[PDB]
Amino acid sequence: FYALYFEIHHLVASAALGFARVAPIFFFLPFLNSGVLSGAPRNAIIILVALGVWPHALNEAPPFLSVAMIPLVLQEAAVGVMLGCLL
Amino acid sequence: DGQAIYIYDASEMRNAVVSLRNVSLNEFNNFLKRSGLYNKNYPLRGDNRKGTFYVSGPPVYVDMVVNAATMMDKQN
Amino acid sequence: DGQAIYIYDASEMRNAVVSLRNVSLNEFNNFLKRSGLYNKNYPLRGDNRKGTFYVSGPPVYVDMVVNAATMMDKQN
Amino acid sequence: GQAVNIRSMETDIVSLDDRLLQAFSGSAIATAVDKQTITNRIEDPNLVTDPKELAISQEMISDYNLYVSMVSTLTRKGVGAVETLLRS
Amino acid sequence: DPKELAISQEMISDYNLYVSMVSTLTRKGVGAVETLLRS
Amino acid sequence: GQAVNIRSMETDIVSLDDRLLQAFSGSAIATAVDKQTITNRIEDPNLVTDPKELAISQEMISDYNLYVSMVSTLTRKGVGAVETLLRS
Amino acid sequence: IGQAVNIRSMETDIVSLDDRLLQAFSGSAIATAVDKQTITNRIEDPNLVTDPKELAISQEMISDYNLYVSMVSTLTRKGVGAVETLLRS
Amino acid sequence: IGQAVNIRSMETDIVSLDDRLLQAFSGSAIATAVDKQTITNRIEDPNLVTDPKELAISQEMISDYNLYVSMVSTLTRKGVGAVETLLRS
Amino acid sequence: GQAVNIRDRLLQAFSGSAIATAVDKQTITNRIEDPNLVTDPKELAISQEMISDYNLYVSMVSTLTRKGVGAVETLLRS
Amino acid sequence: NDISLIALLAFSTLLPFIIASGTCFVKFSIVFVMVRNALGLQQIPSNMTLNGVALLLSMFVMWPIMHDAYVYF
Amino acid sequence: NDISLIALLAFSTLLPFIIASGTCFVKFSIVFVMVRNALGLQQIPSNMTLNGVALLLSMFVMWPIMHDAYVYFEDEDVTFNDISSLSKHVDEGLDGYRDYLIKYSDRELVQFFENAKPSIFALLPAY
Amino acid sequence: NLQTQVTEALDKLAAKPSDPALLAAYQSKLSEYNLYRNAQSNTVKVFKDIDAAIIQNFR
Amino acid sequence: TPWSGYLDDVSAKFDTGVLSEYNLYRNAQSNTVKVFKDIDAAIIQNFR
Amino acid sequence: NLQTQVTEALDKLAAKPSDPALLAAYQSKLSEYNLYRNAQSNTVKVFKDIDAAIIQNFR
Amino acid sequence: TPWSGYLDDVSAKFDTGVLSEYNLYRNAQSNTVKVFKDIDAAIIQNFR
Amino acid sequence: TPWSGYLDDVSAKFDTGVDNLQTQLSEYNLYRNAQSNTVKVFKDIDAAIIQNFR
Amino acid sequence: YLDDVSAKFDTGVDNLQTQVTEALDKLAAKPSDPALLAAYQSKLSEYNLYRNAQSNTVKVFKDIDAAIIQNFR
Amino acid sequence: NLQTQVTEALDKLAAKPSDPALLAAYQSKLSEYNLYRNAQSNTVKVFKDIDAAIIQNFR
Amino acid sequence: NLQTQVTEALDKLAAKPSDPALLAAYQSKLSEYNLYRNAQSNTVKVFKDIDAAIIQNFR
Amino acid sequence: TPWSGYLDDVSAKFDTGVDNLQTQVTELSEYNLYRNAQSNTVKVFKDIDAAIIQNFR
Amino acid sequence: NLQTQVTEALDKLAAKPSDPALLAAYQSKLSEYNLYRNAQSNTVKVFKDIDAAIIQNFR
Amino acid sequence: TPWSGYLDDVSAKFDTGVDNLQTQVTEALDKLAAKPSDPALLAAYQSKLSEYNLYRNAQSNTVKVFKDIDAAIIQNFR
Amino acid sequence: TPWSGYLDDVSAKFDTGNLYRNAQSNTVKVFKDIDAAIIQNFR
Repeated sequence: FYALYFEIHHLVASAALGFARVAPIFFFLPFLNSGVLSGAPRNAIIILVALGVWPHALNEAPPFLSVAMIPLVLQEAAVGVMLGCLL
Repeated sequence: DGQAIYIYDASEMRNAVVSLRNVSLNEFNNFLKRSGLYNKNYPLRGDNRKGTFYVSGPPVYVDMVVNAATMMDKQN
Repeated sequence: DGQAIYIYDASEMRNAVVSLRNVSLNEFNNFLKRSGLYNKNYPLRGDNRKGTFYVSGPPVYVDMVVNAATMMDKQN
Repeated sequence: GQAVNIRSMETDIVSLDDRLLQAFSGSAIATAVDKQTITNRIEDPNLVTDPKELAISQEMISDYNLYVSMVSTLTRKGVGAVETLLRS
Repeated sequence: DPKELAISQEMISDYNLYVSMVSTLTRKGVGAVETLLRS
Repeated sequence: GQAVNIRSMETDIVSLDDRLLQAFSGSAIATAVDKQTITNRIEDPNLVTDPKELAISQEMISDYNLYVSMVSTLTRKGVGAVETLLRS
Repeated sequence: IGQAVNIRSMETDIVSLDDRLLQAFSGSAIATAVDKQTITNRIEDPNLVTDPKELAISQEMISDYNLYVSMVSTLTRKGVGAVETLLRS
Repeated sequence: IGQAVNIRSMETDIVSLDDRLLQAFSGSAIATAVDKQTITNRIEDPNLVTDPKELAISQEMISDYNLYVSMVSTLTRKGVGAVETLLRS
Repeated sequence: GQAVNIRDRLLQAFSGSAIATAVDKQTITNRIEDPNLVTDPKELAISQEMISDYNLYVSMVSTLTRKGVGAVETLLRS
Repeated sequence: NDISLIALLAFSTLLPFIIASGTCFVKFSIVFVMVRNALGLQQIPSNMTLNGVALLLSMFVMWPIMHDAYVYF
Repeated sequence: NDISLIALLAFSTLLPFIIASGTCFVKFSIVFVMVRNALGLQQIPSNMTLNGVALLLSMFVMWPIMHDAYVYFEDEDVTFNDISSLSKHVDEGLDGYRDYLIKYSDRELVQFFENAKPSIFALLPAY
Repeated sequence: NLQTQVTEALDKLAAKPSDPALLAAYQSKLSEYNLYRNAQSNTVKVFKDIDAAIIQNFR
Repeated sequence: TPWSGYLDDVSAKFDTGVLSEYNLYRNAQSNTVKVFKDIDAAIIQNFR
Repeated sequence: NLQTQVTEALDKLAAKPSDPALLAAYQSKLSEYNLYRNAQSNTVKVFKDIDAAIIQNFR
Repeated sequence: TPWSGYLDDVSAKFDTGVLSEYNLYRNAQSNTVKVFKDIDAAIIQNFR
Repeated sequence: TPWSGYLDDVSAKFDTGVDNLQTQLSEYNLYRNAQSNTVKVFKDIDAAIIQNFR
Repeated sequence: YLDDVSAKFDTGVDNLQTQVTEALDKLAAKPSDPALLAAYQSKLSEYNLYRNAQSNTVKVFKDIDAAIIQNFR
Repeated sequence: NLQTQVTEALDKLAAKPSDPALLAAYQSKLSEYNLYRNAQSNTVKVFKDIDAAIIQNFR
Repeated sequence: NLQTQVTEALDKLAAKPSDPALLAAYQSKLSEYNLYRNAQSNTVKVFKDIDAAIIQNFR
Repeated sequence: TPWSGYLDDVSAKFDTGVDNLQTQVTELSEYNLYRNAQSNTVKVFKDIDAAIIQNFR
Repeated sequence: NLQTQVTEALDKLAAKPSDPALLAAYQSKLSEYNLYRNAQSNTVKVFKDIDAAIIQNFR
Repeated sequence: TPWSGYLDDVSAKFDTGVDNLQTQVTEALDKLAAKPSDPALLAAYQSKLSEYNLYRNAQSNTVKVFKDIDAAIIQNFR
Repeated sequence: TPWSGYLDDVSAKFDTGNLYRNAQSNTVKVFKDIDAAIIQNFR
């Protein structure tokens, strides 16, 4: 019974990179920014939106494991601010 | 006290009451008279052959009478 | 103390009262006269053949008399 | 004897909830019949006077004690993992 | 079981620390972009 | 034998910082001796046997512990009041 | 051995909200007050404490009181913390 | 061993809420000082602690002393915590 | 028979505390993998000290790093 | 039977993030920040109380939905 | 022993307000934004950066007096049996900082404030 | 219902406290009730402890 | 009113049963109450 | 009022410590007071600990 | 029907198996039941 | 003061209950067996409350 | 694992549980032989060592796993 | 001052370890000192615990 | 590799559960393995807790 | 230094309280109970302090 | 230096494990070292715990 | 290596303090069981079993006192 | 090597010193419980 804990545990790791991709669109959009949205239910929305759109299957292990993590965050933020300035 | 002169203001005088078990007041007054720590201005108030007495004086005289009185009953 | 001259100011004089069990004051004074640390300006105040006494002087003289009395009485 | 199904092929699921609901129903019926199958073992007198049956029931008590606490801290850590992300 | 629980004892805890580490870096990651856009 | 020091020394203060600083030195000298005298009571193994001198060494821990815990949390509040007013 | 049960629960539509919570509060306070007496006069009665037949029941009721009030304590604490996380912002 | 009770609980007018709190503080510090000196004189008399009947009495005075000051501590803590959230706003 | 042998400041500080926590991690690691040292009481007491100052060390440089980087943000937002 | 309590407490811990996402509290909170912003007032009316007045209407609507869960479970 | 750790931890907590007020950082960060308002630009060069360049400069010159605080206090000669010499010991530890504030503060304002060798607590607003 | 046949064998030994077969059967009853009673007490205790541990974990 | 308990009752089964007849009489009567006394001490510990 | 008939049975065995019926009744008394006293001690304790658990939860 | 556990069955093996003969027949009998007693009294403390 | 307590009362109750049993063997054996038994009872029934204080 | 530390005592002896039963079958057959009393006391006293060394090793292994599981949290 | 009359009864039993009345009074003394010492130990502990609880609550 | 030489001593006592020297050496083995296992469990626990404290400080 | 604790002082009191009881049994219920209560009392003194060292923390 | 005279008294009892005065003195030694070791363990533990409480307060 | 611990130290310290009690009670079991009526043989093995029971309980309860202190340390680890 | 205990020595004083077999067989069980209860007072 170890895989049941591991299935939610691979998910909560996968949603962090999903947050890092889609978080700077919720700053850019005029009907979604912090001026129109509060603090308490904002971070509930941004996680489950990336959970409903994440491309790889959830029960599988993510390929993030110790490749290069601090520059990976600056990749996903740079493409996030790119998608923000296009949208 | 034979080696120095201490001076305090009047609002610092301390009081103490101490009861000895196995030595008398007249035997402790001989320890103050023979050693030279006797003081006629602030003597010891109490019955001469008993254990309970009353002291009041400078804070270096009171602490010396109490600490030299409670250190004789551990020896006698 | 036979080797150097310590100088303090007058508001640094400390004093103490100690009690010996199996060593007399006349024997401790004959030790201080045997060693040369006997100081006639700051002598020991107590009964000449008893166990309790009072000492007052410079802080290097008081801590010497206390540390040699409570290490001489424990040896005897 | 006992049964093992050999092919645990990953039946791909539309969300993780049907998997959680089947794991919860797979184990609630497990622990419900365990809580009876050791209690009725205690409640019959012929089961408890035999030392041979008695250390078997000592064994199943130690299994049932170790099981629910192994599910307990595993889910408390799973909830603790998901709230630190969702709090923000 | 004393060696299998011990190797699963490390195996749960290090992966729990890894998921908290990857989520705290994402929070300071996008928060640095937020403050730099406010400048 | 025993020996007490009847004369306590004092110095004049003119400002406000030295009044804090003599409390700083009085607490550092209080904790430096009370960390040591209970360890000397523990290291002398005749003192660790009698229940009388066990009970006085029992309560000397609680006197040390409540004192240092009190001066920690008072300073935590004291700097918290400088923190919040300057944050505004 | 004396028992009694009431079967039909009172139920209707109230658009009023607080009186249902008042009935929930009084229904829990009375049921936790009758049992603290029932366990206490079982323990001060010196006939019930000596019988091994009655003692098996006596260990049960102290556990049923123990698990019940601890359950309400943890449910309410998560309840008042849930409103706290939304209003504190 | 021969006791006495006083029956008059006087009333002085409060001139403010500050005048009310000084009575509530002085009325509670006496009760917490007296009960702790009661349990010390119960202990320091050694003939009271060797009898079986007086021990559950001292158990009761212990558990009341713990529950009283813990209930006033958490309540004053949540009170000033209620002040801090409003002042932060 | 027993034997014995005898023998930017931030860039030396982080390197100095780098192996200072590693050798104290490893010396209680092979203290506990050696089973002769975990059975003796007076070896257990000095390992209990060795754990406790290990905890105080990395907690002290933890919080002092936290307040060290804690002093820069308030001045920089100003 | 025992792990039904684990499922209850684990549901209990994740409750206010469900109120953060699933219910209609998200309609009241946004329009109440918008009526503050359109008036030009920045700090007032002190949105800690505006969360509370927006919460009480959403509970006032959500109560018949959540009440049938208790009697069913 | 444990009074030294609470005193150092209190210094780490108070450190932003001391560098915000007590040291020479206020001479830097004021006159940096004075040039921006002299030129007439409002958000250029975006004073978050300019506080950075004022901080590395003020830390670069405050650090030598800070290095003196180590070599006086990391030694083992702190054991004084009488508490007043230990008090004057830690008086002489901060003496370089006090000498720096005396070097850069006006004289008569300090003695007006300690009217209420001078105390470090009194000259701090006068600096 | 074990306590019934506990309470039915003591009286015939009361009428005859010298029959050798009866005290053998009576001891075989009463020690068996000793084995039953602590079994019920020990078995309810774990069911309390694991039920208290979950709320101890989740509080 | 003198109260009676269960240990009185089991000793009341024994006391009404009546020289070697009288001294093997206190033989088993000592055994039964001492063995009945410890069976609840574990359970009365088992509240906590 | 249990302590009264506790304190009333010790004196007749004290005056006559050889009656076989009396020490049987005396032991039958003292073990029941043994069962009563720890029962009262164990029952006040749960009412204290669960009262401490609420303030432990809400603090 | 009376419920007969394993220790009732071993006493039934002593009874249904059939002065100095009959007394030592009890002498071996009064100890073997205490032996069967404390062996199951050894498992019971190990539940908790 | 020379303090006497309840265990001194119950242990002297064995001695002062009889007239001259201490001066005048099977009687004195069981009399010690009950005297030594009742203090083992009384030292336990209080000590359970002693551990039950905290 | 916990079945196997129990089953090593049922495997390590062949048929002792039946050897005691056939022994007491002979004891109830002819309860008057000295070699039969001595053989029964030699076969009966090995059983209480056997089962109490069966139940005590699983008792000490129970708390060892209980120390393992509680240090998860 | 309990330790004085503790320290005065052990020596007469040391000089005569066969007097039956003395070991009865000595056991009645020493178990009573046993009841006193842990009572003092348990009672200082709660006064520590509740004083520590206030700074744990207010910190 | 401690569990190997643990698991090599149980079988000779299984074949002979009456040797006095063997169960003395077996207890000398098993209590030392008891001291080893919880020591490793308690020591990994601090290395997890202090690793969780850094992210608790910096979050 | 040759060190003796208070427990050793109790056990030594059974050695100095007797005069020749250690010699005359070589030269029996007296030696039975004199060694019985000695071990029982040193067991009590072993136990009475052990609750207090736990009550330290 | 307590461990020296611990390690010097077990061997004469090892050579003679039937002397009544010696094993009495050996138990009087070894239980006293038992009282010493957990006392040292409990006293270093509080000095760790209150030192950990300061960083717990100030973090 | 066949490894030894401190608890194996104290147990084999009992086994090296004694020399031949594991076989000398077998030789008195050889002697007394040959003719089981001799008064110089009944007390011979009865003097061998007595020291065997005292020595085997002495090697046993020492183990528990040297166990529980090391239990108290590891309980004081966290 | 002939190993000796002191329970081997009290047998040697009985050799070097039907009632002889009743005095020794009782005094050897005197030590068998006195020195067993002393080491049972360890725990």
